[PDB]
Amino acid sequence: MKTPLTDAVSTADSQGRFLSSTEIQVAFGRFRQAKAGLAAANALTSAADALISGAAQAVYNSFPYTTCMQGPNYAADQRGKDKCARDIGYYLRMVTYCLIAGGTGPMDEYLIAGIDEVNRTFELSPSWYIEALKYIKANHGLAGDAAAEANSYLDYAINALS
Amino acid sequence: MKTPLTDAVSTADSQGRFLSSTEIQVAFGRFRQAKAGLAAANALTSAADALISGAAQAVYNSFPYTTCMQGPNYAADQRGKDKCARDIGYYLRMVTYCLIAGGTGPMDEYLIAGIDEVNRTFELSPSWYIEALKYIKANHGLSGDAAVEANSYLDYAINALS
Amino acid sequence: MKTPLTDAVSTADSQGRFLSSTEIQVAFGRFRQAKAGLAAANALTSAADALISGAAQAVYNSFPYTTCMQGPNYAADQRGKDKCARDIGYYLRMVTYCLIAGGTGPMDEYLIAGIDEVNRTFELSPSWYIEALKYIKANHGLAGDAAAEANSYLDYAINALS
Amino acid sequence: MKTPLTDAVSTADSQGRFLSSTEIQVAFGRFRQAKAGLAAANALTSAADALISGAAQAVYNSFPYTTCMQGPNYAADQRGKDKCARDIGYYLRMVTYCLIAGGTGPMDEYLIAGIDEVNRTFELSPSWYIEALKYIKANHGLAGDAAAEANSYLDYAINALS
Amino acid sequence: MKTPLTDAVSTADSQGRFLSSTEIQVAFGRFRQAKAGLAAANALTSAADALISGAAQAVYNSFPYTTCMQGPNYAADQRGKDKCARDIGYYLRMVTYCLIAGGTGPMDEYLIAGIDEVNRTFELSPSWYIEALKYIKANHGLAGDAAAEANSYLDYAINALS
Amino acid sequence: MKTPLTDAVSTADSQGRFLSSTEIQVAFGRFRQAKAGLAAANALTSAADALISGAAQAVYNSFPYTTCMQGPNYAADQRGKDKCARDIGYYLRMVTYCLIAGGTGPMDEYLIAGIDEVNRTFELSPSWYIEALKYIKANHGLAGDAAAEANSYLDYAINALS
Amino acid sequence: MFDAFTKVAAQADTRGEMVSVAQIDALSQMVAEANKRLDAVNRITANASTVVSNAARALFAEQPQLIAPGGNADTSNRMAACLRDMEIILRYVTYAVFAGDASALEDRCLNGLRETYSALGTPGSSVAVGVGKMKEAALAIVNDPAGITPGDCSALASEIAGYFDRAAAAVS
Amino acid sequence: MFDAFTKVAAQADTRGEMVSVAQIDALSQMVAEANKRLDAVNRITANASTVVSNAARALFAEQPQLIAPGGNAYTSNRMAACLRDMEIILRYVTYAVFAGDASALEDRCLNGLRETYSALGTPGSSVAVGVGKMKEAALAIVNDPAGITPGDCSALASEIAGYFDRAAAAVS
Amino acid sequence: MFDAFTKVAAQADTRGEMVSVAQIDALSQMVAEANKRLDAVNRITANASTVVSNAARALFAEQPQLIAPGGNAYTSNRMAACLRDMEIILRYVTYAVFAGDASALEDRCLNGLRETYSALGTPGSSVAVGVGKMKEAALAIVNDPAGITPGDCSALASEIAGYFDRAAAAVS
Amino acid sequence: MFDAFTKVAAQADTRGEMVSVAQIDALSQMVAEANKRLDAVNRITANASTVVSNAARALFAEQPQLIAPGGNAYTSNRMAACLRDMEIILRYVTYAVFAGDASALEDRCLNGLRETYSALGTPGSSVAVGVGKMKEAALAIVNDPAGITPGDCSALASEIAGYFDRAAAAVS
Amino acid sequence: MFDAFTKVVSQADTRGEMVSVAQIDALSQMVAEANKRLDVVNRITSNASTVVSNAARSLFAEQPQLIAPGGNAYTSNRMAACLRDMEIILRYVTYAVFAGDASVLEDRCLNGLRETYSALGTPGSSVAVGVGKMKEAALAIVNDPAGITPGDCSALASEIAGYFDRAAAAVS
Amino acid sequence: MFDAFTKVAAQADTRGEMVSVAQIDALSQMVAEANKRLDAVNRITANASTVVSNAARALFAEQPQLIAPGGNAYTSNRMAACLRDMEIILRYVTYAVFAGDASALEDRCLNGLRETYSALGTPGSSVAVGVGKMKEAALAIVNDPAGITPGDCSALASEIAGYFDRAAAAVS
Ligand SMILES: CCC1=C(C)/C(=C/C2=NC(=C\c3[nH]c(/C=C4\NC(=O)[C@H](C)[C@H]4CC)c(C)c3CCC(=O)O)/C(CCC(=O)O)=C2C)NC1=O
Repeated sequence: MKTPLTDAVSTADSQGRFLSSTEIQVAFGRFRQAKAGLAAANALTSAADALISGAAQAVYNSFPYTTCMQGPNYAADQRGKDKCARDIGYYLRMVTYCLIAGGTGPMDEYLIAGIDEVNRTFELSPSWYIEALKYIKANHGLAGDAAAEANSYLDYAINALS
Repeated sequence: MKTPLTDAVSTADSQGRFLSSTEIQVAFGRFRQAKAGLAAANALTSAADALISGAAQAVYNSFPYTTCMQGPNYAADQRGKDKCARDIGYYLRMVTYCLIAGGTGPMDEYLIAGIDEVNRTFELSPSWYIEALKYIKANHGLSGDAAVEANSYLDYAINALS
Repeated sequence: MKTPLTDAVSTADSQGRFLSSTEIQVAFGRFRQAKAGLAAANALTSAADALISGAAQAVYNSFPYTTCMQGPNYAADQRGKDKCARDIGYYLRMVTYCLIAGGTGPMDEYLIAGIDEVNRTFELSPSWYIEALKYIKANHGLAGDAAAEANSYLDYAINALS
Repeated sequence: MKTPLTDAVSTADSQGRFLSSTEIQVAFGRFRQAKAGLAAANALTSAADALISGAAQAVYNSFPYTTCMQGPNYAADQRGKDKCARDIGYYLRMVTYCLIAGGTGPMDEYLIAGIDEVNRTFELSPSWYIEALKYIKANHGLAGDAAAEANSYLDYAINALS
Repeated sequence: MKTPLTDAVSTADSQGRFLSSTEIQVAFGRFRQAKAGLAAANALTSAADALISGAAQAVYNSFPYTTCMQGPNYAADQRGKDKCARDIGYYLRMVTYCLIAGGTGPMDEYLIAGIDEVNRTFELSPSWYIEALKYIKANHGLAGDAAAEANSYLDYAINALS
Repeated sequence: MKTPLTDAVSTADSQGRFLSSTEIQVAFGRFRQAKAGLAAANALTSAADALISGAAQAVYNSFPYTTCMQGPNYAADQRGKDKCARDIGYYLRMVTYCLIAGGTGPMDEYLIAGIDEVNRTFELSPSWYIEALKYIKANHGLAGDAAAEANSYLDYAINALS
Repeated sequence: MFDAFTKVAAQADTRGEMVSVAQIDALSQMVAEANKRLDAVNRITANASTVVSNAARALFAEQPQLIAPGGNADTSNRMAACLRDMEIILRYVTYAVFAGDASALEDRCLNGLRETYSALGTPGSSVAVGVGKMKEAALAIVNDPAGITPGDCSALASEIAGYFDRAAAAVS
Repeated sequence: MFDAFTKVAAQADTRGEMVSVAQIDALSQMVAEANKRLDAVNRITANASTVVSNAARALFAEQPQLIAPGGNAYTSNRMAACLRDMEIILRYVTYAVFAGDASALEDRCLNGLRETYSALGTPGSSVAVGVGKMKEAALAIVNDPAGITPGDCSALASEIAGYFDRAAAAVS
Repeated sequence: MFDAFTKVAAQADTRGEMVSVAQIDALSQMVAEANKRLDAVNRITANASTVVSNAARALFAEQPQLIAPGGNAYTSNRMAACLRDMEIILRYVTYAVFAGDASALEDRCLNGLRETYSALGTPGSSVAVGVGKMKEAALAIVNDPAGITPGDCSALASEIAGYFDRAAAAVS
Repeated sequence: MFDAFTKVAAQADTRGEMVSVAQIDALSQMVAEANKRLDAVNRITANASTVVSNAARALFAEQPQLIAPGGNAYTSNRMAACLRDMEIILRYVTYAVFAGDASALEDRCLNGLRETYSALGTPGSSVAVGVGKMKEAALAIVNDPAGITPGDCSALASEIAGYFDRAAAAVS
Repeated sequence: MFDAFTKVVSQADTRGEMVSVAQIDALSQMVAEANKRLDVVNRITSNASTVVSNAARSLFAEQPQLIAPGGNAYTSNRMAACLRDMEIILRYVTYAVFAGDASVLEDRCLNGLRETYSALGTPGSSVAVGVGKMKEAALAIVNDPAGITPGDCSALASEIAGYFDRAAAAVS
Repeated sequence: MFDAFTKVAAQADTRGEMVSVAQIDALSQMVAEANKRLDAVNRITANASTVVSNAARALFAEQPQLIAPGGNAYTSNRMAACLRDMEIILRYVTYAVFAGDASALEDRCLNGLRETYSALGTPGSSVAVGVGKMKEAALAIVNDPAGITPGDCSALASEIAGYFDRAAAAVS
């Protein structure tokens, strides 16, 4: 579950050795960053509704067909509009998780792994989600470190989609 | 070669993935530490001769037999006293290397690995060297981070010998 | 390279045994089918242009955005429209190859394996190609065995895309 | 258990793939052959006693020592003559089974595998059984496909015995 | 190549250890036996022609059909009578080799390994050779250890053939 | 558990074969040796106390620091002097066992395996024990084979300690 | 595994008999309807992903607690795996039909599945529902009269229903 | 395995929620005491072999039947293995601390240990005593005021004790 | 490996073309004589061990220095291996025939064989003679008019001859 | 595994004792009859395939239901395997004799065999009878006075019987 | 592999020396510009798939013979593999940057690559062109002044260029 | 590998002959001196670690550039390895003697060693000097008249010298 702390412990255990100063340097890295990371998560959590709505709209704007084509993979009805927010919500939640964990771990385990099939099967477009994420990037309005980290996870989701 | 940087790169490569924010946290931990670490190496390097001499003596004091027993594993002659400084030198050198690298790596690869056989084969005592190290600890006269880190490698050598 | 003949030879060789009557019954099956199969391939080959054009149009009709969205994965320009034909071409050609070889082999090796990544990377919709294929099915106008078989390969590509 | 049908299912399952047209062509092959195959099994079944008697005799003629040497691997007594018919009967029965299954499977699994050690241990001659089989070949009196196929199993047993 | 000496060396090397007193006891056992073993070899070597002749005949008597049946696996001609002696020759030579090497090794390597296929393929009877060997047993006229050891190889060949 | 008998049995089993004359020669080697070996065990057993005391003393003379250095790995106190005899007693006992078993087995399994860690962990000197064994060598007063063999195990322990 | 033929040889062999004229005829007839069976296989296979996806979607609408966060199909990891099972149970059912014997299915797929689910905490009754929906859709797909020579497929359909039914039964 | 953060991130996901203002603060505090925890790790680690060896020696003095011939720690083979376990339990305990979550320890070390020992015939209660002795000595070594910035490490100590305590518990 | 079809489909694809009306015809013809090809395969196969053994016997008579002690086929180990090769070469030649393409033989059997023999000290020219003897007997066995529908098999025979010929060629 | 010596060492070490003058003597005597033991082994070994084959044949004559179609020794696959067991049990019995300790037999052969048979459906009581038949024949073969120095082998015979007896016992 | 520190350490150990005051200073400075280096890594990494895909597309446009049927990047199998390379070379280039030492790239990626391509028939010069295209786009992406503290990244840029450059050189 | 006996059996079999009276006598004599050979083996073995260590030390004193930092035997890793080789060469030399044939040594040890050293950068000539010193010390240890039945071991000595000599020769 890729985080600085578990990674560090994990190599150590895989080489059957006690934690050395190296792993302490890792912990240090993690804990120094956490400042920025936790502020960043809170910010995102309180902008949650604005951010979801906003991104949903953004995708519907880039890809208008998604609001009019018939059938269940698209968002012409309320049902589908709902699913779409739901999912974007998922992406954002994962992003907050990453920030708190200090690594991609939780997005990796809960969302990225198996996304390929889900999208292929239900005929969803990676491109849609890529836009959603692009929007969250340009609209979380975070400063300095909190920004450069959050954006890392956002871009990571994007990269996992191409 | 256990260092924060190589370790990070190494897991990443072993999971065939690009460096994430986790490994960046690792690098941060490392680079923050390096200030203390590098100063610490300078200090040790300049107190080099006092430290070795001093240590050698300490061992000869705790274990007087080593200066009078005949035969090649001991230090009754000049030849032996010279070997013994050499080795303690090696320890110290490694310790500096560790501080610079930010991990036990260089000590692991140059000295710790195979030490066991060398000592068994040539009938050298782990206890002697432990004493040498115990002295280096009490006499580098480093403080704060420098000290904690240096001591961590010195103690490490000690643990590798018990 | 999944064909009746090679599959047959290949199990045999994997069990280090001479061809038994089983494999002969396989070759029978294949040779019997090949009549329908090869006339099928001819027909598709001669209706090649009408089929491709026809299919491309069909996709543009189901997915009108694909003809006016800007940028390289879409077909608003001539360059795009040309790529799209090209690809639909590919599918058709593979289908002919399948009929000739008596299995999915050549489509598997030349087109299906690695399709996932190409589509993800270049942001191409599986759904587009599924429509292309659906059309070819309803317009090759093949009779009886030729039809049942050709359709089997078209539906196969369709399955490989969901 | 080598049959067209089980072989086909078997590869497919080993490649984690649904049955393609290829496997369908296998089944075709099998089902088309079955006609001749099942007629063949029935002829052989009704000529069962004539064929087994006949064969047993043939072997006793080629190898007359076998009806006068003392001891248990031979057929000087009734007990032995009995075993010998028993066996010949086994061979024939398997041959029918093969025709019904459309492959060597049932002979492979019930009779061929391990035959070597049975014959070695009990000091039975491969050559005796070879002759039995040669006889059944020249005496089933079968037509065309039924013959071509039966003989294939008979010659298979013969090959398994050299 | 199963001999007391090479077996002993071989386990030792497989456990990466120097030769212990165990492997010395092995050599002892070997060297002690060799006295009997070597005299035994000589004896067999000088009775070589009587023994082969005699054995070949014995076989022809036990199995009279072998001298009148037509075709190449039998000895109705001179050509065949010659092959047969040749082979018995081989068995006897291997026996002498075994006595010299103090193990079944040379018979294992030169003769026993693959004998199965050679006899199946050329339709030769194990029972023939078993007889040859039985004869050599009752006619070497060896006394004591030399006998109990030679016979041990002879019976070994016999077992290899049932 | 390396002994002539179990080694022999073991290879044979690992090659799935019955015991050949080779392994019988092994047993001969063992059983011939066992005469010298078992008298050797008895002698060692009845000189047990003189040998242990003696050896203990010898060590204390070679390495007088062992009787005065404070702390638990040394023998300044009664507790320590007791441990040491205990251990030397262990070496002696193992040596008897070896002579009885005809191999290093019992010392390997009970004492040598893991000795390395025990000595490193408790900071005991291999050299000390080497002296103890050297003495037992020069004082068991055994003659001829009993001696050659006992000394072989003693020297083996010495090698295991360098 | 057995095929329809091989199943019969296996039972004959333990009795030491050659197949009776009666049983050769039964198989002979199963042979004559070969063609239909193969259509059944090509038709289900040729629609696998519609059959699965539609069924899965129906299931989740029907039982939303499954995909609600915390339910057994939350998380891409698991959704994927759940889809993957549907498709597998389907794959094995088609194998059964092709071969005319339930063994491919019983041995390599159904057997021990109930306890895999129980131990993982997957609700079987749900898997069953999923399976039952594929059965309906599969059946409809085989019986559709479009684009095929007319005939009675009613025996085959009953057999095909059988296999689905035991897949479902094997997980409740 | 979970780390203190990830443990929380795990429970939140099964609820479909984002971490509450309350729980972020709880974690943020754990972050502010980061330095002490790392000290606790460096201190125990920088002394592992004293901690083990001394504990082992007390145990044997205390229970000589363990190293008497016939007992479970007599023979170099076994003595060595017994020391190895002590060291292992210790190593895992340090991992727990570093990560602030019992999981590394419960999963990769304590789980199934009781039954390994039962099957081998190793006396758990004894291993417990040994672990217990290392707990005391470890705790002393972390609480020592020499050479460190003064502060309250009492909460951390209580946590560290917890981990040892469950290792012992896990073999009785 | 390619089969006769697949070989053509490979060449077409590197040109980017659909097979030409010409080349479908050539294959369609190859399909019409299917039946003969299969008989060829069944007839050689159903006589494998006579083909091999007889050939090996006729080789050793011809070349006694091979089975004289010290020659490459002396010793049961080796005799068996030499038989085994003959048989393999034959097995692979039948595959080629079955598939109507020399690849299954060039790739998995002939390729690198020359250097295997050279390195072992096996005389290739001898293996060739053996292979050649099998060729002859195989051919005779396929061409025999007994028990089969009369027809011209002469093209097939020329093909089969080809495959044997390159096996031989590949070891001289 | 233990050998006769090693067994005694094993018991002495758990007691922390050197072997007593009594027990060295008991071993010393077992050493003096070494030669007979080895004849025992060479005799049984050098007759293995008669011993097994003859035994197997009587068994099947005695118990035809084993080889009737459907019985556990029917089919070459199984006949071969059944012979192979006989031979195995016998090989292991010889090892025991060679080593003068039942362990190689108990550990690597008899242990867990009862439950292999039970799971497979092999009738143990039948294997037992077979084992018993070999015992009788092996014993005969060792006790035969022809061609060997006369002496008393009665103790050895009793021991050998022992081993067979526990093999049989181990499968009822 | 070496990192920037470790590289120096090793050269020092083969001379038996401690690092000179000069060389610690040189490392001390590389430490001060830490942050920039990490930005480069995060910037290139955060853009991997644009960097690759855009590069690939404009290689193919530039060289259509590569994706014309029969060229090395025609067929999805191969296209994907070609893309996958591009990505790898890029991945390994980022590692070099992160670690401030060419070794990880030289050892685990470039080494023997030239001959892998030669043997497969992949055109090296083409790969190089592709690598060169990623080099330009990577550099642009790191040098972009938007959203970052202003400063001089010129030295780092020159370094990153060097890595790319040797990847390219290593396949020509 | 061959032993002294087996070597001869091999040569005899490629000639198709039984061993000549002369050659059995030659072996019979080697059998008579059995006891000396074994003493050879037990003596060298029973002193392995003196033989190695002393040799290694006199080598390093003689050639200090080997242990000066940067030399091939500087660093514990390598010192241990170099020791390990000495010991290996010795071990293999003892096997040769035990077996009376150079093959164990040539095959499993010397063969390809020259090229392992060259590629690693280990100085062979140095290894040879080490090996040469072990030769001298081994020889002295076997020829020492203390504690053994007096005899002429001069032939044996010459043979042992040979083995050492080819180990040395195999690395220059
Ligand atoms: C990797 C090498 C390394 C180590 C080991 C390390 C330890 C370390 N301990 C620290 C603080 C501290 N450490 C302690 C320690 C203790 N307080 C107690 O009561 C107990 C006696 C003891 C157990 C924790 C305290 C109280 C502080 C101050 C609070 C804080 O800064 O978090 C700090 C921050 C300030 C300082 O004291 O220097 C560091 C960096 N830093 C390092 O780089």
